[PDB]
Amino acid sequence: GVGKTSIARSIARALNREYFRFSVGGMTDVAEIKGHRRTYVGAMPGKIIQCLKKTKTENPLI
Amino acid sequence: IIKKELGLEKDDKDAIEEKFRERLKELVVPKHVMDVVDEELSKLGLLDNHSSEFNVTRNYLD
Ligand SMILES: Nc1ncnc2c1ncn2[C@@H]1O[C@H](COP(=O)(O)OP(=O)(O)O)[C@@H](O)[C@H]1O
Repeated sequence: GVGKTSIARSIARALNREYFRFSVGGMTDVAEIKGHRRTYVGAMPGKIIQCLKKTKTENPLI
Repeated sequence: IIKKELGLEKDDKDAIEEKFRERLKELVVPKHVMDVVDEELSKLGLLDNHSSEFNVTRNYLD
């Protein structure tokens, strides 16, 4: 609670590149970063692809 | 075509979606479990109805 998220947001704003946070602690499913081959029904890509799509920029502050 | 055009489309996965929503309806759902249930329902919908991960999601939802 030292404002790590807030300070990261502030540096993202100051540097002018789009901001985005990512929580990895406690995760076990590596597929969340890799998605699935798309052969599976309803398969979705890795969360980083979603981050890039939402941010709309190729140089966000992950 | 009779089944789909009549207006019953999107009724799929209702046994695992609508029935549980009704089951929760009578219950005064706290916000925490409400959002957890929404996330689990979304994961169930994304996953294919015939996979082990879908079965685990259904079991946790039940
Ligand atoms: N100097 C500050 N200015 C603004 N917000 C702060 C400051 N210090 C702490 N905070 C707040 O503390 C919260 C903490 O998040 P963070 O420290 O990243 O991890 P944690 O989840 O452990 O709190 C933020 O929401 C932030 O708004």
